[PDB]
Amino acid sequence: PQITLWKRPLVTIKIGGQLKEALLDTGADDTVLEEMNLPGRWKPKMIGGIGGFIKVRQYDQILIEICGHKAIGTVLVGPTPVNIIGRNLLTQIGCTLNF
Amino acid sequence: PQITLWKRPLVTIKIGGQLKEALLDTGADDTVLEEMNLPGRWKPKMIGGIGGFIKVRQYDQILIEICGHKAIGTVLVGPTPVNIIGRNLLTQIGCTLNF
Ligand SMILES: CCOP(=O)(COc1ccc(C[C@H](NC(=O)O[C@H]2CO[C@H]3OCC[C@H]32)[C@H](O)CN(CC(C)C)S(=O)(=O)c2ccc3ncsc3c2)cc1)OCC
Repeated sequence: PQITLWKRPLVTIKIGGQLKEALLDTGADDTVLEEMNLPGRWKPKMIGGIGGFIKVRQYDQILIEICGHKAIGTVLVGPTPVNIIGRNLLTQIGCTLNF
Repeated sequence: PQITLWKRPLVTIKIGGQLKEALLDTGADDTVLEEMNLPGRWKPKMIGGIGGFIKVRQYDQILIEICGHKAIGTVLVGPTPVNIIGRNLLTQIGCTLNF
């Protein structure tokens, strides 16, 4: 669909079998979700944002559905203020910006 | 234009008489720019993201040209790691997300 930006671009995602709300974020290289239990192995990682660096759990090759579009890729889990879908998954669902 | 997300969506902008590179960021409510000495009045503000908050100066009714499309609105100036064009200005150039 065509999503305008007068409101935050929030969508429903399905991950690890559960529904969550997340922000489509073209300024995020990577997808970062709030603390959650995810099955699978993970490794410690660091990511930086506007205010500094945080510690996250990096889960590779995770299935995630974004408005009924399937993606499989890296998901970082940590103390982000909001669930954000980054370019690593936006590219998989074919998202582009247009003006 | 159409902007794919394989790479960070960086574009040229014109602000306060100067040219800069900035990120088109649907996850940003507001527009945040690297330190610059813009004329006029401003108000202090704190904006938060991953890693915490930064202190910024809020300037009102600032004109920015984004790839030829003009916008007028609030601009926040502070020690951000990158120039970020947020939804408050993206809406004005009619930028949408499409997948
Ligand atoms: C030189 C680089 O240095 P650097 O690496 C960090 O650079 C950066 C810093 C910030 C951004 C933009 C943000 N991206 C992000 O955090 O993405 C992370 C996940 O994927 C990775 O890729 C890029 C970073 C990693 C988001 O799009 C927008 N944010 C909000 C969301 C909800 C969190 S916002 O900026 O916090 C923001 C903007 C306006 C606003 N108005 C009111 S609130 C408010 C909050 C891109 C790059 O670390 C230095 C220590």
